[PDB]
Formats: sequence, C-alpha cells, structure tokens
Amino acid sequence: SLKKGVFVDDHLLEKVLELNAKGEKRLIKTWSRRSTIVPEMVGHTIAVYNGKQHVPVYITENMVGHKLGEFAPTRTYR
Amino acid sequence: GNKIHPIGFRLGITRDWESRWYAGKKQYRHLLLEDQRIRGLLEKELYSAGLARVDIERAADNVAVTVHVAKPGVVIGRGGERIRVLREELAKLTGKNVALNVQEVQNPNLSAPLVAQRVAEQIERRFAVRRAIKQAVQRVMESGAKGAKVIVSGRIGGAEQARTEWAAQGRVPLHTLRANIDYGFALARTTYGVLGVKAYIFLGEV
Amino acid sequence: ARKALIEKAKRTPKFKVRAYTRCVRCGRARSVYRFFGLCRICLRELAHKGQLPGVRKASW
Amino acid sequence: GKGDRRTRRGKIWRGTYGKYRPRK
Amino acid sequence: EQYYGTGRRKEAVARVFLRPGNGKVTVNGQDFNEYFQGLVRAVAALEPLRAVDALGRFDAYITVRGGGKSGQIDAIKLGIARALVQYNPDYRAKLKPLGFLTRDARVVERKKYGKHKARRAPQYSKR
Amino acid sequence: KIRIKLRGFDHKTLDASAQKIVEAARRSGAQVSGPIPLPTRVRRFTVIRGPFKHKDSREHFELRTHNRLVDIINPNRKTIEQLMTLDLPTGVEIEIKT
Amino acid sequence: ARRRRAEVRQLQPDLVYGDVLVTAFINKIMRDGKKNLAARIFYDACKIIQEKTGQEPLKVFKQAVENVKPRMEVRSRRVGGANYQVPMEVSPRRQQSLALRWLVQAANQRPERRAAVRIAHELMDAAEGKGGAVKKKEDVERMAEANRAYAHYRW
RNA sequence: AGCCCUAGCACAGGUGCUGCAUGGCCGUCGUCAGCUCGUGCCGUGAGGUGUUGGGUUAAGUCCCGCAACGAGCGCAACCCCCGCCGUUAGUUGCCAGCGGUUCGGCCGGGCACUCUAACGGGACUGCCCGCGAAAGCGGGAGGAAGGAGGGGACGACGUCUGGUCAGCAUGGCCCUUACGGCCUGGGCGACACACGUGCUACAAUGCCCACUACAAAGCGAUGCCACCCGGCAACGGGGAGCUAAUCGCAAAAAGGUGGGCCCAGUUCGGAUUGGGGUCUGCAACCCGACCCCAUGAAGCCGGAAUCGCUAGUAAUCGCGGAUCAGCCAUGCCGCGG
Ligand SMILES: [Mg+2]
Ligand SMILES: [Mg+2]
Repeated sequence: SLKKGVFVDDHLLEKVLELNAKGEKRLIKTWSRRSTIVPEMVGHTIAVYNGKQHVPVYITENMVGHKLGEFAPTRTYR
Repeated sequence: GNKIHPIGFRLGITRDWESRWYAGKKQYRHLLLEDQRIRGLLEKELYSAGLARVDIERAADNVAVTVHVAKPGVVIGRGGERIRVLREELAKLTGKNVALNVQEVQNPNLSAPLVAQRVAEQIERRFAVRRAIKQAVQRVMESGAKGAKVIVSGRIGGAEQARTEWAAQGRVPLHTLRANIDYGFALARTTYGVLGVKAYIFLGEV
Repeated sequence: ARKALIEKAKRTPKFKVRAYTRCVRCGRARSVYRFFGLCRICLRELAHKGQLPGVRKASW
Repeated sequence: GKGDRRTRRGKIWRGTYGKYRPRK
Repeated sequence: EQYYGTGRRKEAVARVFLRPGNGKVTVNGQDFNEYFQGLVRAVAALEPLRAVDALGRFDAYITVRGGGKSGQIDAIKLGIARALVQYNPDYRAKLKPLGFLTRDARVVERKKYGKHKARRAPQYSKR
Repeated sequence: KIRIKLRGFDHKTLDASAQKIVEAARRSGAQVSGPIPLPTRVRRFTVIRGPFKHKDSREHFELRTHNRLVDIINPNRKTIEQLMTLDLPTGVEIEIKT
Repeated sequence: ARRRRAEVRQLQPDLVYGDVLVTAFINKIMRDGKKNLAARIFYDACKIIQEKTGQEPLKVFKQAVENVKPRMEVRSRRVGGANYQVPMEVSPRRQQSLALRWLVQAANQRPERRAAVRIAHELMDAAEGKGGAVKKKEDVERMAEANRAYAHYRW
C-alpha cells in the first residue's frame, strides 16, 4: 500500500497550493482520483470524475490518508 | 476437420527445414523476422520465376538465400542486370552482406508448390475447375511420380454453395512417415471469393 | 481497432508499463510467445512449414 | 491445512515464506 | 573378493557389491536399518539371499540413488540377485521360479492433454 | 589443452561436423579426450490446435539444443590449419577455450 | 469384461506370516495409497491379540474371516412387471472379499479411538462369532431364505 | 531532389454486418473397421458381386471357401519416450582399487560403475507339449522383456448447412468533420438469484512443532540469486558465483523418528472483518499479490439425481514451465513419490 510519498498528482497541488495564497473554490474539477488526500488541504470541495461526471465532495479532516475516488463511487444501486 | 500438415509431420526423416541456421534466446526473434521479410519481398517480387523453396543459411552477417526456381534466368536479366538489383534490395534492409544463389528443378511438375500455383492461376482466368485437377494430376503422374492428388476447396465456378473437388492417382500414403510427399498450397483471389488449392506428390521410401 | 493499434504497439510510450508483445505476422494481442513475437496461431503455421529452425513435433 | 497461511502447509501450498515457514 | 549387479526400478538405480562372510550391509554409507527405518517392507530387499540360503553370510556395499525409497528398496532387490548369478552360474535355477530377475517394467505413465492426469478425464455434466 | 564448445539443433551434424575435429587434431596434433555430450536443453511450446475455443486437443513442439564438448592436449599450429579453416558445419556455434 | 474372464490379480505374500490373505487384508485397510501406515496398523493389531488372548493372531484372523463369509445372497433381478431379489450361492472369491471388506468396515464403525484396537477387537469379537461384521452377514443369509420363494429363477 | 509543414485531390482506416457467400485451421460420430476404384461377371435399370459366408483377430488382421482377380484411402508397419545388453566418448560418476583427505569425491589418480547422448543389438509365435484343414487358440522352456512388453505422434469416404468475418486471408454489403482516430477517467470485477468446473474442509489411517537427502523433468547475464547483515516476517542492504551436466531458483511433500492435542465445532476448518506493513508499477479507490497481529463463519461426509478410473491406473503428495512489471493460477501443459 506504499510508504515513500503519497503518489498524489502534480497538477493537483500546483492548483491547491497556489489556490491557498487566498482561495476559496468549489469549481475545482479533477480526473486524478488516484491521488492521496493530502494533510489538511481541506475546506475546498473537490469535484471528482467517476467516469461519467464530477462529484461535489466537500472534504473534512477525518478523511485524510484515503485516496480521492473512495468518495466518487463508480456504479449505481449497490 | 482432421489431418496434419505433411511437412510438419515429416521434419524428422523425409524433409528438412527452410532455414538451417542455429542461434539463441535473444537473436532468434530477429534472425526470424528478417528471415521472413526476405521471403516477404522475394515471394511477392519474383513470382514469375516460379519460386518453390527459398532455402536459407546463416553464420553471423552472412546469409546463403538459395532461391529455387525452374525459370532460373528470369531472376537474372540477360547477364546480370536484375540479380544485381536484388543483392542490392536484400542488403539494403538487411544491414549485412547477402550471398544469393539461384537454382533449377529439373522437373517443375514434381514441385507441389508450383503445381498448386499453376492450378491456382487457371482458376482466376475463369478456367475448367475440374479438368484442371484432372490435368494437373496427369501432368505430375506423367513425370514418373509414385502418386499424386490435388484438392480445390469452394465456390468452384463461382457457385454460391462452397464445394470440394479432389482427384488422385497411384499411392499417396499420407500415414507413412518414410513417404517423401511434397506439399503445395496455393491461393486464388477470384472476384467472388478465395479458393484454396492443395497438392500432394508421392515418391519416397527406405 | 486493429490497425492504429498494431502501430501504437511499436512506439515507445509515456511510462514503459503500457508496452506489450504482438504477433508480428498475424498482428495479435494474445498468446504471443516471447522467444518469437508470434501468436500461437501464426506459429503453429510456420512451425509446420519448417520456416522455424530446429522446431520439431514433440512425442513421448 | 492448506488454507491457513499460518500453518507450514498453508505456506508450502501458497508457495510463500515467513514466520510460519522460514527460508532454512 | 567382489561381485556385482545393477538393479533398477522406476527412476532408481542400485549399485551393489557383495563380499563373503559377515551379514552387515552398508547402503549409501549407512547401516541398512538407518536408511530404511520404520519402512516395514525393506526386509524384502534382502529376500534374494534367503532364497539361495546365503542368509546373512555375505556383507554388501550399496550405493542407490534416483527417485524413491521403496523403488530403491526393489532396485537393491535386483542387484542382491543379479550379483549372485555372477558368483555362481547355477544361481539361476532357483531365482527364476521366484523371478527376482525381471527388471519390473512399470513407470509413471504420462500426463495427456485434456485429461486431468494421464487417464482421469474431467467431469461431464450433460445438462 | 584446448576446450571447444559445440551447440546445436541438429544432433546428427555436431557428431558429424565436430568429429572432423577428432581427425584434423589427431593427424597433425596428438592426444585427444573424445567428444563428451552434454545434456540437452529442451524448450517446449504447447498450442491449442484451432484458432478458437477447443481448449482440449493441442499440439506439442520442442526445439532442442544439443550440447557437445571437445578437449585435445596438443596445442600446435600444426593443428591450427584445418582447425583454422577447412569446413563442414552450417548451423553450429563454437566457443574457443584453453 | 466382455472378452476374457479376467485373471485374479495375484498378491505378494506377507513379509511376516507369509500369507497372501494377510496382505489382501492389509490392502483394504490402506487409505490414500499409504501402505506403510496400513501395515503398521495390522501388525500392531496382532500385538493386541497377544496382550489380550493366549492365542496366535493368524489363527484368530483366519477363523474370524471364516466366520464372516456368507453362503447365500440375493442378487437383484428385473423382469417386466416387478423386481426380484433372487438367492444364489456365493463363489469363494466373492466370499473372500465381502468378509475382508466387511471386517474393515465393521471395524471402522466401532468406538475405540485408535486404528489398531478397532481392528483387534472386531477380529476377536467376530472369531467368537458376535461381530457387527457378522451382523451384516447373517442379514444377507437371512435376506436370501426370506426371498426363498423367488429362488427358482437363479440365472 | 529529398524530406518535412499547411490548402487541396486520388486514397487510407473501420474487432462495423454476413461462418448460410468463402480459404485456412479446429471440434464431432471416432482411432470406430470401415469407405471405395479398375477391370471381369449378374441385372431392362437404380444397382449387385468383389466387401457375403465358415474359422480368427484389437481391426475389411489373417486363413479356408467362393464369378471374381487385383488395387487405392483406412488398420497394422516406417518416427518419439519407456523398459534389457553391447559399441563409441570423460571439468557428471567414484576407495570400485591404492595413496595422500583441514575428512566437502576436495587433491592427485582412473572410467570400472552410475549417469549424460549417439549409434547398434533384442522378440519372430522362432522352440517343446496339446487342439486345428489352415490362420491361429490353450499351456510350458528359455529370456530384462511373449504372443499388440507399456505410453505417445498419427484421425479413411464423409456426417453434423458444427465452430471462427474478433488471429489472419477473403466476395459482398454498410461508415466515411465519423460505425475512423487520440486521450483522460469509468466498465469488462455490478448482485434477489440459478447451473457448470474446481479448490479447501468437515478430522485421531488426523492436525501441530522439532529434527531427519529417498531425488525424479525444467527455468535463469534489462536475469537465477548462493552467503552475510537488518527485520517475528513480506522484504531491504551489501555481495560472490554461473552465457550455467560446473553456479542459482531448490525446501521436494507425503514418509521416518520424537514430542504435543484426547473426540471437543476442538491445537478440526480458515471463510469474514479490523489493524499495521512489504513489493511491482507513472498510478494499486473502484480493481493487485505478499507478510504479520487480532477476528475466527459455514461445515460432524451431503435429497432425488449424477461423474472418473481396469495398474504404476484410481486414490494421495509435492516439483517446474508457458504468458508475465506485478498478479487475482485453486486454471492450464508437464515431472516424479
Ligand atoms: Mg431384378
Ligand atoms: Mg470476463
């Protein structure tokens, strides 16, 4: 399950870090569902692609080490 | 849907390979693909010679390439104006230095792989599908063979129901290992679809 | 898609994981032996001709 | 037997090694 | 001084030298009963002697390798017998009636494709 | 003291082509420790006969490397002559050693 | 067995009492092809007929077996209208097998927790003539005899 | 000139439909003892005879008989492996025999033996009894092997309008700013259910732990990894050897011997779930396998039904390989005990 970094995506932090020099966005869309949710970069509601669309996932502290797609489920009535 | 390939079956006695070159577990893949694109260009751009075997040898950057025909000169020119073009084409893709023999079969109606092509040719020139078989067998049986047999698959005469004409003579002991039976397979790209032609010539023994 | 595919399998790719074998003859994704680049089909074929050196029918 | 990764058999069968089947 | 036979039995080969006198039997550098320990049938391997009455008035030195403990057991049995025909022509006329002299032709028959196991085919359900 | 390897697909023409090296090293060399045959390295392939589902009924192909070994204890240039060039191998490999 | 009448696969004699009939028995005891353990068991069982009775094991074995051989049995028979259990005699090869089969089975049905004891007791209790083997012997003999009426077909 | 870039054009491309337009290749009846032809003869003819009959065989195998006499595709035999002996050959065998041995066939010394691998020999109903017209059948001797010694490869005319246009080839038809292409993500892994094929068990002829060469096919130089150290371990360091009958994967496991559990849903059985980690890979949520701590489910040998196998077979126990970064392999193809 890894232990040398958290294999989280370049294009995502670039956008998170440089969003947090004063930034409060929900319109933030992404296809990088395999990137680990990073220590406390919370607040911002990410929009995750499940294969069909982007899901409004508002993020909290207690859901950190989890990868992004655990919240954007990929199939229906399960 | 039974019956082995009769060369495959006999690569023990009674028949040797179209490639007598040794090697090992990282060259073979490539010493092969080459081996093939060689015959790739040869079989396409030398059809008229009428090339039966295309035997090949190797020993690091040399290659024997003994091309068998019975129209041997149609490969050459009238002195060497083509056979020079070819040792040129070969070594252009084969970044190596290519030998290039040429050969004559003293009797081409014993060359199954020709007998096939001949009959195949005829079929495209809307010929007599059944007397072709009748003739070709008699040709091969004429050149002192011990046994002959020819097969066409189907759409015989453009027919909508695919059929199968066959004809034979003398022995063709397809179950004997010491048989020495040449096997020729030819295509036939007619307007209405592809026929397929097989040729079998018996000779051998002890 | 078998054409745009046979080609793309010759390329070098973003990340080497996306590589793979492919019957160089019969352009084929599955059952391609490493010591040949050859689909079990386009293979049983050559083998029978003798175009494959030293390869015999096994029997015991 | 062959299904307990914590028997020795469990590991022969699985093919693996570890505490319950070490590499000699 | 010396005598020989070569016993074989299904991947198992038996180098056997007898010597006169004692009764002890070294096998791959071990006493018989250390190599064949608990293995209830081994006492048979030296049955060829009890056949001729050389009960235990030979020693024997024996290398035996290849495959199996019980196959070895029978392998030896062939040596112990093929050895004494070559220390007496007439050691024959009462080992044939018991046939300690036949090789024993039998061997792991081959795994065939499509079967599970040589002969055992798989399970037909029909509907 | 010469140690030359001989690998092959064709069993009959190692024992052929490299038993010219048990003559042209006996006639102009001297002592010979004969050909020693090393166990074969058999490479089996197993193919389903048809192009489609018939998972039983297959064919078996094996390509077998026959390995042959030669030692000769008189290293002259009396020998490196027919054993420099005078050929009849055509799909062989050789390792030259000392 | 359409063509020939099949040779009775012969057995190596025992490496102890020297009896075919023993190995026969040993073979039946054998499970997954483990003849070793199989043999240990039968011998270790002969030891519990010293410790228990003054008699010689072999004699007990023989005499118990002889006690579990049936003489009659009902072989089934179809006829177009009903099913008929027809009593015929028992050929000595079948006797041999049923007995030895039955012993082992009777024996593995017993309570004691160990191979060599179950064998032993059974062997004793049946040479006395009160085996659970001997049950499924007098039953067969009885089942014939009760169907003594149909005993006039016997093909 | 080439070659490249945009604007055109002729064209490419399509795993888009048709296996009932096809080729090739496979499966099936079935390794069943059959299916035919030439000429003669019988019949107005379709056809028959031959190929039926009697004996015999695994077999249309042979024999005797006969308006038939022969032949071809089959069967058998020619090829591979396994059994017994010889010939040739020594970086695998060895006190087999003697010397040295830090006691590791390691060091000289030697292929005798074992083996490795190439060629040969051997079995033919040839011998004796008995029956028979014959072929051959029942016995016996010799012999490693008897009467097809055991396993393969090998599939007749043809049948199933069998299978496959998605391996490839191919007639035809349909798409051609899209039924072509390229990418990011998702799906092929969904789950009230129902069959197939398996794996693992339900235990004491058993489980557990310790020790204890019986070895008999294969794979390895962008690799097999000996040996050291770190870690309960997966694995991570360093690092030797071997293009490999030399070095490595490699421990075979059932077995043997000791000990332990005492008939308990258990020291049987290891499903489920919690947690912490290892590895491969750009990346392991959906969707990897591995190690360890915990959790321990159903299962006490299975209704009516139904499958496999006749001997080294079945039952049972491990070993390797192919594809492959890794792997969902309990599958497959193989090896021995
Ligand atoms: Mg009439
Ligand atoms: Mg699927």
